[PDB]
Amino acid sequence: CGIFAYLNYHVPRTRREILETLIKGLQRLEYRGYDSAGVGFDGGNDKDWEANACKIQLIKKKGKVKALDEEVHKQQDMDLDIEFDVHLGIAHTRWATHGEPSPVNSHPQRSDKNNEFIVIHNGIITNYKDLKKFLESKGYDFESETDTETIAKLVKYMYDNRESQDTSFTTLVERVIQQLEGAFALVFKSVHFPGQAVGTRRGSPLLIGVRSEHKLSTDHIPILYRSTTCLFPVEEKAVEYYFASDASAVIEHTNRVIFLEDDDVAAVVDGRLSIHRIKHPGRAVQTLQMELQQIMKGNFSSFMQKEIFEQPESVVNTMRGRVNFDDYTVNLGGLKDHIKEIQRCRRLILIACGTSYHAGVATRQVLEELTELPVMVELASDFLDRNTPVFRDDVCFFLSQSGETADTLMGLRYCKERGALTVGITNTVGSSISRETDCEVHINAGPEIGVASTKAYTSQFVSLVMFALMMCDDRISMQERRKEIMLGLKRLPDLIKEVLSMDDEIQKLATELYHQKSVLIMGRGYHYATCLEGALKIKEITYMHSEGILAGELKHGPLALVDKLMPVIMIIMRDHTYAKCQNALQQVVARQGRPVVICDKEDTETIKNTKRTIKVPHSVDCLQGILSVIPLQLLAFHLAVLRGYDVDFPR
Amino acid sequence: CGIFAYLNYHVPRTRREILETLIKGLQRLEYRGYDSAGVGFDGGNDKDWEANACKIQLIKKKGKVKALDEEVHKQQDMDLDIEFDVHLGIAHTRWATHGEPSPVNSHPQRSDKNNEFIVIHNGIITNYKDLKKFLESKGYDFESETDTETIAKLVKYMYDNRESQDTSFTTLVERVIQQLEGAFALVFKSVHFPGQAVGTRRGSPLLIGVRSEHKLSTDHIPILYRTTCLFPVEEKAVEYYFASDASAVIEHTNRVIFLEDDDVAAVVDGRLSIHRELQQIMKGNFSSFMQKEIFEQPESVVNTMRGRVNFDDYTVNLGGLKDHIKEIQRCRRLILIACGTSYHAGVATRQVLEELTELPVMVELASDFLDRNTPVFRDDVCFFLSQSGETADTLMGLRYCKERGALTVGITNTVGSSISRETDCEVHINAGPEIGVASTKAYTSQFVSLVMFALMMCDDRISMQERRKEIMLGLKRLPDLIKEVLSMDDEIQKLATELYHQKSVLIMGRGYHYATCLEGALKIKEITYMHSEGILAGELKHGPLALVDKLMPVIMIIMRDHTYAKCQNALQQVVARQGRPVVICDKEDTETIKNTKRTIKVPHSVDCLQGILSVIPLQLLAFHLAVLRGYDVDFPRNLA
Ligand SMILES: O=C[C@H](O)[C@@H](O)[C@H](O)[C@H](O)COP(=O)(O)O
Ligand SMILES: O=C[C@H](O)[C@@H](O)[C@H](O)[C@H](O)COP(=O)(O)O
Ligand SMILES: N[C@@H](CCC(=O)O)C(=O)O
Repeated sequence: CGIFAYLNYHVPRTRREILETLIKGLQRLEYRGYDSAGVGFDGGNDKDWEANACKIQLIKKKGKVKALDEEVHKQQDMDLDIEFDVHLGIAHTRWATHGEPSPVNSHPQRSDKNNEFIVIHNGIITNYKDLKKFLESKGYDFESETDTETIAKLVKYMYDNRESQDTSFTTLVERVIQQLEGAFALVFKSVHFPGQAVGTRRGSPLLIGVRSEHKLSTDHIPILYRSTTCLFPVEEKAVEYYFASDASAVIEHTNRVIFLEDDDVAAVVDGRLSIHRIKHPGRAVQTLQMELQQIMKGNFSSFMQKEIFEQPESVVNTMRGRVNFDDYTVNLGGLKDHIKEIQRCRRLILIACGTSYHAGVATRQVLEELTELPVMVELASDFLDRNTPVFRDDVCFFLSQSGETADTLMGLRYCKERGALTVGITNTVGSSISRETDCEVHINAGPEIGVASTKAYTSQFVSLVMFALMMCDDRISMQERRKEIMLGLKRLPDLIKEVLSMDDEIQKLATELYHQKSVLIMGRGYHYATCLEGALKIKEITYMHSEGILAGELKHGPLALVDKLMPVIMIIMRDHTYAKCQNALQQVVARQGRPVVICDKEDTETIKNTKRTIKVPHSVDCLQGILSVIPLQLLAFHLAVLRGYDVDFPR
Repeated sequence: CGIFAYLNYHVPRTRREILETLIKGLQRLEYRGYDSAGVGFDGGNDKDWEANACKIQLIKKKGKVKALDEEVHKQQDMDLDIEFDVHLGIAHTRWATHGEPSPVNSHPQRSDKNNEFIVIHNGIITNYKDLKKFLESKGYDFESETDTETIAKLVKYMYDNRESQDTSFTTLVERVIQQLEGAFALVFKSVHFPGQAVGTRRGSPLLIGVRSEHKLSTDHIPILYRTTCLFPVEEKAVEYYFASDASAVIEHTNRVIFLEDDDVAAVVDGRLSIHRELQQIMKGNFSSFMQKEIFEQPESVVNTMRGRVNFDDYTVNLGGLKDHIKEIQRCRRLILIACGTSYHAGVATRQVLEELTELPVMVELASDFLDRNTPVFRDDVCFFLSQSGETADTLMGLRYCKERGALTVGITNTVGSSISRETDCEVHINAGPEIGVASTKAYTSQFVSLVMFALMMCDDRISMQERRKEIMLGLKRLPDLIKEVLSMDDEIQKLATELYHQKSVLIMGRGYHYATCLEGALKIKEITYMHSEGILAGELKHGPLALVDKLMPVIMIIMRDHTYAKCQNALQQVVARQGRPVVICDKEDTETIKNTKRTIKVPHSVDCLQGILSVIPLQLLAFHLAVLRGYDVDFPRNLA
């Protein structure tokens, strides 16, 4: 599920430097999870580089990139010092789908025993059964039980049955994808097209990074259907191309990338990058604000720990350039060309999955208060099962850190067909949801490498609060309320630091629950979402049965679980539901429940009457959710560590 | 909470027949509160009834009503052989949501150590904090920490400062209620006013039953302001029954008078003035009410459709809506507000409501609906699902929506309930009294009722005629299919013996069966006390699935509808995690049955009705798990 190819055109690189670059790339893709990896590069030890462009070498292995890196440098009859003026190396980390992990099932997949064509693939070819039967009937021997091998054997079939002896590499791949069905991200290499690469995608991300000390011919690559029309360095030839399924494998070399779209066929021929279609439109060369530092653990022992403790910083990034604390105004540039239409709509629909859905639940109330519109928060999978009524005056938000979640994306396309105005709240540039929405409000929390959503939840939280502030910027009666909320956002990053400084108090609680199998997290109002999110975090990370219960529903059944044995965590803040939360607390205690209470620092009443209490600082009622969810993020983290679990391991 | 009093006027009863009538009344009301109980009756041991009304007796004991019935028939200082020609006895069972269920906090609450004024109360006083300081400054002590003792200590303050030496008992009560805030339903007794009973209400049920072999004076008692009262014409033989519910009175008589807010009933000299079927409540042959009500669903479902669904011509007529259905159709959004199982009923019918009405359908938990101050508009139709018609949050949501001009519809199982009265129109689900503590037949009747409403909202759409026929045919066949599900009772019990020792179980479903897995998880929480949780199958891949291993029990629902393939994927994910789940599926689903060891095979019905059949196995499962764990399915812990 990880792609990375490095094409150095007239930028001399030794075989070692090339291989180190490929390994270095896959290391940026490990966090996605994998079971095997491999590389493809020109073999041969001829001192001259061009004479070796007819001998493709493969080194694949079931295991981790480290073991692959060892297998690379641990080779004989492979001189690592040969200098290549032009070379294309491809690398891939595999997530086994068809065929058990193994060296032969690993990528790159080859077209024959001489490696005339090789390909790396992310996705699934649904119709690989029919295609395999055909190529077998035409005389092609398959060695692996993967769907990918179909792609390698097929491009050779097009090459073997080509009309002219000089048909373009692009043409062959075009004829390949036309027969493929499903989702894929592909990178091809062939001895018959030395130094050339061809990338194409359908339902799977694929981008191309570029670097050159010389001026490039354009920043908008025009499309070519079946010169001035392709990207290249102007006065010289030196250039470096980086194909990748994830920007994290590219950002250390360059931040100029091109995001391919479905059925695009990008080709590098003679060092010049062109983009071909079948069927003026074009693909932009854009600058990413991402930095290598943002995807490194740093001094933290895990990504989960880093992304939790850097939340004072990611909250600020989410507000940067949008909230003016000098005159207390909000401006989301992403909506400038749609805000006037959004304010004439009659309903907000928030559609997401998992923790992204919790972000909607966490901001529904304030959205209702400031927009005065109906606000429906839907789970994308259910939203689709029911064929929910959607109308042309609906504003449908789509919350997705990745921007690729299937159900959320399908919900987007469902709402577009019904004429609704779609808004994306993503954390991934170039993602499907950011592209297909009419407009977006990028979360701007930096990449999330951890398996669970920590800083993404809080940055989504803030993003919707800011939108809510935009929707009432013209209402006199709400000026004070907006000022209150914005002072809270001004003070929020320092309050997050204050909560993180209670990490010791959370560890003592993780020790209290170390042996427990269940825990009930109770809350209501602004902290309903805190229950659901904390309970999901503890489920996902700790593997214990944590459940979020709406405090107002205890009397209707769930209160029967409370006794002297069941652990309970209650959230009680100083908002308008304080009196009702005290009642729930009295119901729990009356049934021999001894709960842990997450309450306000100055809530002296509950602190003296409750043994263990996490005392978070006070914020505005519609922002407390961020501060009260953090102790639950840490609790899940510390419980997992206590139990010997790897928090960064995606179980 | 429950209220019951027995006032026999010129009907000689012994002290045992009265005490056995107070306990017999609390047993009829025990399902509203079984944390503590008490009885208030005249003490003393004289050779008549004209010298025992100066010293009242209180027997209050912790626990259910059974713990009180024994504290009465054991005291070595009480002769249960005295004859009373006139007597008044008040009883009460309490739901101690706060503090301890101790005897002192139990009712009746007294006004002093000599039991001058005793009172029974149902509700909350939203200002006892201020009244407690006003009473403590005049020389009154306080023995308990309940908001109900303030009612006894205050009625005495109005008696120690009365103007004339002949002020009526009603006058003393009218001055009290004027100083009380909130809701309350009171029934007073004293020594100063022997045999006199005063009953008032304000936001709480309170009726008065009347039995007498003599013709009563009138059938419409007139209200009085500060041929007038109800009494037997010929002689003076009459029996009154103050009660907070009609179940404690049907056993003796069916002639009641439903009081109203601020009414102040008063029985003076056996004269009642106002100021300003038994089989349905019997277990029959079942060991518990819950089991009866589950096996009764074939009948309750029919009763819900009776006189409303014509299968010969495929007609659906809900008489309760005949004066609003045309205005309901011009509306532009549906909102379902309820709590707990009633909320699940909305989740279980949301999809079909969206399908047949083509309107937005929003389902809200009343408690959260209020916390957020949800936007509501004049063209909204707000449904309030409430078996009892008295749930506080659902009722407050009703008054909230009314203030904003929405059209309100009640879906209740109780005639005369608050929600029934305050809504513009109602649809009584007519499922019969639900005595079990968990809602079983009420859920499936609310289910059917909303489906019938959906069928009305599309009766003029040509494109939906066939879809309507499909559903109504399913409703015709539903009672027999419910019976088929109940024939698997023994098969469900065996699976329960495999899970009763487990601490958790995940119930997974999607689409029409999201509600099923939510309702099932609640039932297993409520009566078995296992940590059961409902998980939307489509959400497994987003975190919760990490909780599944070969040890975590899992129940899945895989029915034959448009989500079958997706449900198969969720099942394949569970297995990959070494899960060994119990799958509720269709009988013809041979694929699922072959590849899954444990399967509960329910018959196929219409996709929008399958939820009724898929929840019943989970109802029965909760029952058996509770029995296996040694619990009483009736009277679970920590609530009522
Ligand atoms: O801990 C939460 C997980 O990260 C997961 O629940 C996530 O929130 C969903 O899978 C939605 O994914 P997107 O936000 O990328 O759409
Ligand atoms: O099994 C659960 C109970 O039945 C409970 O969830 C009940 O539904 C609510 O206490 C309100 O229900 P009503 O409002 O209909 O009384
Ligand atoms: N379906 C291919 C590729 C899967 C992937 O890595 O995305 C395989 O299992 O080999």
